[PDB]
Amino acid sequence: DNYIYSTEVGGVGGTPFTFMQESGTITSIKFNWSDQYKLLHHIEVKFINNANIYATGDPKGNHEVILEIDDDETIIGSVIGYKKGNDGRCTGVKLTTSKGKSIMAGYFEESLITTYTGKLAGIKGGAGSDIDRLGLIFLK
Amino acid sequence: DNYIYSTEVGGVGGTPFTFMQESGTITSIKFNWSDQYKLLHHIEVKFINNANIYATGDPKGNHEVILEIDDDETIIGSVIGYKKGNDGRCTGVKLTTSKGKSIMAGYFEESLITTYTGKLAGIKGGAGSDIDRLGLIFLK
Amino acid sequence: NYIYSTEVGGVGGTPFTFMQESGTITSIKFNWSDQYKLLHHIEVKFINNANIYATGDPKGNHEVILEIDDDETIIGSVIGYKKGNDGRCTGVKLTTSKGKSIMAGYFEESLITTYTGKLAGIKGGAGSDIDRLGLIFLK
Amino acid sequence: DNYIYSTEVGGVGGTPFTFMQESGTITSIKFNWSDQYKLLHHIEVKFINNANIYATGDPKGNHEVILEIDDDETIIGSVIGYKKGNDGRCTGVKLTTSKGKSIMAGYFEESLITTYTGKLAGIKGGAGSDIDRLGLIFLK
Amino acid sequence: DNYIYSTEVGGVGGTPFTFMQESGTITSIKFNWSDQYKLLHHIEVKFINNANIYATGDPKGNHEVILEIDDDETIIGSVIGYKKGNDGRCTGVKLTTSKGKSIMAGYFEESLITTYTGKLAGIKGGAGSDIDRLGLIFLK
Amino acid sequence: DNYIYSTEVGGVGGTPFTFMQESGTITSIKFNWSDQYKLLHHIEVKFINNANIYATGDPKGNHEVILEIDDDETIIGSVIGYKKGNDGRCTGVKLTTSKGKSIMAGYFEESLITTYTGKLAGIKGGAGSDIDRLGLIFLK
Amino acid sequence: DNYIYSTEVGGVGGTPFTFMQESGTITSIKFNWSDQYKLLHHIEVKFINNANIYATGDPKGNHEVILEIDDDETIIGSVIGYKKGNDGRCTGVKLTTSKGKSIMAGYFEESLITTYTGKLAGIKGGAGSDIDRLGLIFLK
Ligand SMILES: OC[C@H]1O[C@H](O[C@@H]2[C@H](O)[C@@H](OC[C@H]3O[C@H](O)[C@@H](O)[C@@H](O[C@H]4O[C@H](CO)[C@@H](O)[C@H](O)[C@@H]4O[C@H]4O[C@H](CO)[C@@H](O)[C@H](O)[C@@H]4O[C@H]4O[C@H](CO)[C@@H](O)[C@H](O)[C@@H]4O)[C@@H]3O)O[C@H](CO)[C@H]2O)[C@@H](O)[C@@H](O)[C@@H]1O
Ligand SMILES: OC[C@H]1O[C@H](O[C@@H]2[C@H](O)[C@@H](OC[C@H]3O[C@H](O)[C@@H](O)[C@@H](O[C@H]4O[C@H](CO)[C@@H](O)[C@H](O)[C@@H]4O[C@H]4O[C@H](CO)[C@@H](O)[C@H](O)[C@@H]4O[C@H]4O[C@H](CO)[C@@H](O)[C@H](O)[C@@H]4O)[C@@H]3O)O[C@H](CO)[C@H]2O)[C@@H](O)[C@@H](O)[C@@H]1O
Ligand SMILES: OC[C@H]1O[C@H](O[C@@H]2[C@H](O)[C@@H](OC[C@H]3O[C@H](O)[C@@H](O)[C@@H](O[C@H]4O[C@H](CO)[C@@H](O)[C@H](O)[C@@H]4O[C@H]4O[C@H](CO)[C@@H](O)[C@H](O)[C@@H]4O[C@H]4O[C@H](CO)[C@@H](O)[C@H](O)[C@@H]4O)[C@@H]3O)O[C@H](CO)[C@H]2O)[C@@H](O)[C@@H](O)[C@@H]1O
Ligand SMILES: OC[C@H]1O[C@H](O)[C@@H](O)[C@@H](O)[C@@H]1O
Repeated sequence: DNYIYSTEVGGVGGTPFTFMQESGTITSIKFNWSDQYKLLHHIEVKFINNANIYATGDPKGNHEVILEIDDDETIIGSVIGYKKGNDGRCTGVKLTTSKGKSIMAGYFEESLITTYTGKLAGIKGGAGSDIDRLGLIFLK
Repeated sequence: DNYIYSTEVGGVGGTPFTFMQESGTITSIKFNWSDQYKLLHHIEVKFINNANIYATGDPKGNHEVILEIDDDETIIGSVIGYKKGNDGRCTGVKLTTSKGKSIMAGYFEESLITTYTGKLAGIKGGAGSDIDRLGLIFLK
Repeated sequence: NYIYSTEVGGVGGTPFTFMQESGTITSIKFNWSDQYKLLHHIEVKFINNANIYATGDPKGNHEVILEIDDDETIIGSVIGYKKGNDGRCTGVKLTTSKGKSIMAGYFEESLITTYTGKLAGIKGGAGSDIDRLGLIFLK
Repeated sequence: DNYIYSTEVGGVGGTPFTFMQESGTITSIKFNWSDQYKLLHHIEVKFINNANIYATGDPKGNHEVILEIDDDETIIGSVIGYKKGNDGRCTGVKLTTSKGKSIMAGYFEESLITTYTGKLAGIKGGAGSDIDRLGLIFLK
Repeated sequence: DNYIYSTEVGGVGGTPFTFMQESGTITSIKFNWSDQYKLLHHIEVKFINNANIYATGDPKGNHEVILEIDDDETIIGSVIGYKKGNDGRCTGVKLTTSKGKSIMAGYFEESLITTYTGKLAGIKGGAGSDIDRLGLIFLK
Repeated sequence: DNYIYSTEVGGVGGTPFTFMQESGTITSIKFNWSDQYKLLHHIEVKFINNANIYATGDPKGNHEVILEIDDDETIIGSVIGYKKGNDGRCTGVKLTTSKGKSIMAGYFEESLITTYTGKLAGIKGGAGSDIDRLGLIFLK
Repeated sequence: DNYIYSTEVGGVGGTPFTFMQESGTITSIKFNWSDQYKLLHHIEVKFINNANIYATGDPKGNHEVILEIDDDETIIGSVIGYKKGNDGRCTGVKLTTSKGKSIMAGYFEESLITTYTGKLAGIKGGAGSDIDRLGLIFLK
C-alpha cells in the first residue's frame, strides 16, 4: 500500500470521517477542546495546494491549537490521550515535528497511544459533539 | 504570489493591512501590548533597503519588544496567542531565529498557532485599537 | 534464531508464547490497574497479520499502545515485577531507536533492564494478571 | 553604509553621542547603573589601537560592568531594556559573545529589543544624568 | 593474566565464590538486597552459551534488579558501596553500560570503589547470609 | 609588542606590581581572601621553568585557592569582582580554562569585568593589606 | 625529570613519603578520612605490574574510597581540599578521569588547589596520624 494507518483510539460513537488526498499531505491541523468536559470536540485539516477546510465534530470547546507543517516536515513524536472502551473519547494530542515544533491539546488522564511516525497524510475516526475516535495516517 | 501565507488568527474586526515589499524581507518587527487588556495593540515593520516604517493599530500598550533580523536570518519557531471566534484578538507572539535570538510579547491564555517557518517576508491581518487578526508571510 | 530475555514474576498463570516467522511485533498494548498496581493483559499484532494475540484479563482502568515501524528497535526496556512464586509483572517502560517511549503500570519492588534489539515476540504466564513476562528479540 | 545600525531605544532627551573610530572595533565597553533609579547612567568605550576613553552620561550609579572583546570576537546575542516614548531611558543591557562571555547591566522591567548581531564597531544615542537612548553599530 | 581483576571490597567473611566461564562473558547479573539490613544478600550470574545459573548468598532481601548485557555491550561506569574492615559487607552496586542501560541496587552509606571498566567477564568474593565481599573481573 | 593588557580594576592605592617573563607563562596562580573584609588580600604567581614565587599583598585572609595551568592550557573565561572608584579593591576572581578547570576566590557584591581571553602571561596592579587593583596580561 | 610535580598542599608536619615507580603508573588509589576530624588520614597506592601496596598515614577514619585507573586512562580534573599554614592538613580530594569516572573523599571547608592534569604517576607529601601534605605527580 501507499499509506500507514495508525490505530483508531476511543469509542465506537459519532459520524465516521476519513480525510486524505494523493494530491497533497496535511499542511495544517487544528484541535478544539474544552476544560468543561476535558475532551477533544473538533478537528480541521487543510492539504497542500487546497484552501478548503475538512472539519469533524462540534467546535464548542474554549481552546484551539493549530500546527502548520512545512512541505518537507515530518511528525517524529505523536501521542493521543483517550478513554478506552465502547463509550470512549479522545481527550488530548501531543505532536512533535522534524523541525522542533510541537503542539499540545487537551488532557491525558487515562490511556495513551504512541503512534507510527512520518509524513502526516490524513486522519480517520468518528466525531459528533466530541471526537469519539481518532487515527492518524502517514505516507512512506 | 511565490510566498507561504500562514493562517491569520483572531477576529474579523479592524481595518485590513498587508505589509510586503518586492525589494526585500522584514529587517525589524515591533509588538506593542498592554497588561490592562492582555492584547497586542500595535505592530511596526521595516523592510531591507527601505527606511519607511509600516504601522497598524494603536500604540496604547505599556510594553513593546523589537526583533531585528540579519539579512541571512530565518524564523525557526513561531507561536501566536489569540482569542478565537468572530470577536477574536491576537494576545501574544513568541519568535525564535536561526541564530538563537528570541522575543516574547503579550499573553497566551486561550489559543495558539505554531506557524510555518522560514524567511519572514511580510505580515497581514486586521487592526483598530487592538490587533484583531495576524498572519505571517514567508519566502520560498 | 532469537534472543530470549529473562521471564520476570511468578510461576502462576497459563503459559503463553507469541512469535510468528511472518514478521516482528508492530503493535503492543499493556492494560494495568491502579486498584491492584499490576499488569493484567497484553495484546500484540505482528507485521503482515491482522490477528490480535491477547493474554490475561483486560480488567484494568488504563491502557498504552506502542506502534513500531518495520525498521524500529527497542534501545531501552525495563520491567517492574514482584519476585517469588506468587510474583506478578507490575510495569513496563520501552524506548525505541526513533525516540518513542511508553510507560505502563508501577515499579515498587524489582526491575530488569533487558537485552535490546528488534522486538519479535513475548512469552510468560497470565490469568487474571500478567504473572510472568519475557521479551524475545531477533539477531 | 558598510555598517549595520541597530535601532536607538529610549527617549529623545540627553546630549547626542556617537562613538566610532576608523582605527578599529570596540575593545572595551563599560555600563554604570543604579539600584536607586533602575537606569543606566554612564557608558565608556575604548577602541582597538587607541588609548583614548570615550565616555557619556554621569557615573552616579552604584554598580559597573566591563566587557573586554578579543579582536576576532563577535556579539551573537544582545538585548537592551528600556522605557519607551519621548521621556524614555535605557534600563539594562545583556551581551553574549562568540567565545561564551556574557555581561548583564541594570534592569528589564518594561520594553526589550533583541538587536542585530556581529562585530560591535560603535554605539550611538543620548545621555545626560541617565542614558536616554542607546543604539549598537556593527560591521559587515 | 588476560583478565583485569578489580579489588574485592568488603569483609573477609562468607564462603568464597568465583563465577567465570571459558565459554563466554556475563550475559545476566541479579542483585538481591534488603531495606531491613541495607546490605546485598544474593547474586545470580548467567554466561553466554551456558543455561546454568550461578548463585551465592541467601535471597532473603525484599528487592532484586537484573541487568542483561548484549554480546557487544560493555560496563563504562561501575560503583560498589561497602562497609570496610574484617567484618565488612557489600551494601550496593551502580552499573552503567556502553548502550545507556543502568541499574542501582542497595545503599551507599560508608565506602565506595569506582572500578576498572570494560567487558564484564566474571565476579569473585565471599557470601553467606550477606554478600561479604565483591570483585568484578573484566577482559583485556 | 605581543601582549594584551586587560583593564586594571579597583582603586589607586597600594604598592605597584608587574609580574611577567618573556621566558615563559604563568604555571600557578594563588588567591588569598577573607570572609572578615570580603576582599582579596594576596596573590602569588609562578612561571614555567622557575621555582621562584612572585607575591603581592598580605596573606591575612582565611581562604586560599591555587589554579595550576598546563603548558598548552588557556583561560577561556575570566571575571574579576571589585569595588569601583579611587578607594576601590578587588573582591573576587573566577577563572575557567580550555580543559574545564575552574577556580573561584572571594566575593562579587558590586562591579565585574569579563576580561580578554588567552594564554595568561602575567598580572599587574596595586596591593598593600588588600589587592587594590588587578589586571591580567595575556600573550598572542 | 620526565614528571610534572603538582604543589604539595597542607602543613609541614608528618613523615615525608614519595610513591613512584618507573615500571608503571598508578593503577589504584585509596583515601581514608573521618567525619570526627574532617581530615584525610591514610592513602594507599598500587602501580601497574607491581602487587605491592604503598601506604602512608593511619587508617583510623570511618570512610574510604578507591579509584581504579585503566592503563590508558588520565586525570582530566583534580581538586585537593586543605587547611593552609604550617599546622595545615589535607581535608579532601575530587578526581575525574578521561573515562567519566570520579571519586570524592572528605571535606572542602577552607582552601582548594585545581592541579595539573595528565597520567597520574605518583604522589608525595607528609603523613602521621593525618595526611599533613599531598602533591600529585604526572607523566608527559
Ligand atoms: O481593534 C479592535 C476594534 O477596534 C475598533 O472597535 C472599537 C471597539 O468596538 C470599542 O473599543 C473601545 C472599547 O473597548 C472596550 O470595549 C472597553 O475598553 C470600552 O470601555 C468602556 O467599557 C469599559 C468596560 O466597563 C469601561 O471600563 C469604560 O469606562 C468604557 O465604558 C464607559 O465609558 C464608555 C465610553 O466613554 C461609555 O460609553 C460607557 O457608558 C461607560 O461610561 C459610563 O460608565 C463609566 C464607568 O462606570 C462611568 O465612569 C461613566 O460616567 C459612565 O457612567 C471601550 O469603549 O469601541 C471603539 C469605539 O471607539 C471601537 O473603535 C474597530 O477598529 C474594530 O474594527 C476593531 O476590531
Ligand atoms: O539623562 C536625562 C536628562 O538629563 C538632563 O536633564 C536632567 C533632568 O531634566 C533632571 O534630572 C534630575 C532630576 O530628575 C528628576 O526630575 C528628579 O529625580 C529630580 O529630583 C527632584 O525630584 C525628586 C523626586 O521627588 C526629589 O527626590 C529630589 O529631591 C528633587 O526634588 C527636590 O529638589 C528639586 C531640585 O532642587 C526641587 O525642585 C524640588 O522642589 C525638591 O526640593 C524640595 O523638596 C525636596 C524633597 O522633599 C526637599 O528635600 C527640598 O528641601 C525642597 O523642599 C532630579 O533633580 O534635571 C537635571 C538637572 O540636574 C537635568 O540635567 C538632560 O541631559 C536631558 O537631555 C536628559 O534627558
Ligand atoms: O554473610 C555474613 C556471614 O554469614 C554467615 O555468618 C552468619 C553470621 O554469623 C550471623 O548472621 C546472622 C545474624 O545477623 C545479625 O547478627 C543479627 O541479625 C542476628 O540475629 C540476632 O540478633 C538480632 C539483632 O539483635 C536479633 O533481632 C535476632 O533475633 C537474633 O538475636 C536473637 O536470636 C539469636 C539467635 O536465635 C539469639 O542468639 C539471641 O540471643 C536473640 O534471641 C534472644 O533475643 C531475641 C530478641 O529479643 C528474642 O526474640 C529471643 O527470644 C531471645 O531472648 C543474626 O543471627 O549468624 C548467621 C547464622 O544464621 C551466620 O550464618 C557466614 O557465611 C559468614 O561467613 C558470613 O560472613
Ligand atoms: O494471573 C493471576 C492468577 O489468575 C488466576 O488466579 C489463576 O489463573 C492463577 O493461576 C494466576 O496466577
